[PDB]
Amino acid sequence: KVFGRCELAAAMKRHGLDNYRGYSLGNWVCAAKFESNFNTQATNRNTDGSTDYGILQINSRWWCNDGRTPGSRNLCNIPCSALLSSDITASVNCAKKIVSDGNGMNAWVAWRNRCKGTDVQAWIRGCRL
Ligand SMILES: CC(=O)N[C@@H]1[C@@H](O)[C@H](O)[C@@H](CO)O[C@@H]1O
Repeated sequence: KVFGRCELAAAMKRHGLDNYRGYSLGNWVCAAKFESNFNTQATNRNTDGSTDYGILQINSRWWCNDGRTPGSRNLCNIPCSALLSSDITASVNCAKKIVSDGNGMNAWVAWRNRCKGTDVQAWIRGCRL
């Protein structure tokens, strides 16, 4: 799919993300524009060979099943391609957990620099929720 600004982000609050586990509502949609640019089908492999998947940019190395990453933990227990499709109804049970890791956003790279020290509510702003 291709999501709009106010249209790609109303479903997180549909998936337990409002102020979930220490992270506030303004702190989320920013990074989505920073990892696959509001696009779910944007997947990319890394120099490190762990293919990242989805708008989320998750590597096949630590989190999912692609078969080209051996010794991969695959803790999420879901085929990597189980996210990218138009319905992401389940894609978040893993991200909802990737934070309890005690690293939280430590996994995501874009935010820590592009959304860190930012005006996060400036992203959640103008939209009715
Ligand atoms: C630049 C890029 O996409 N790198 C990814 C990052 O998105 C992801 O959070 C990380 C998890 O360990 O795998 C890679 O570092």
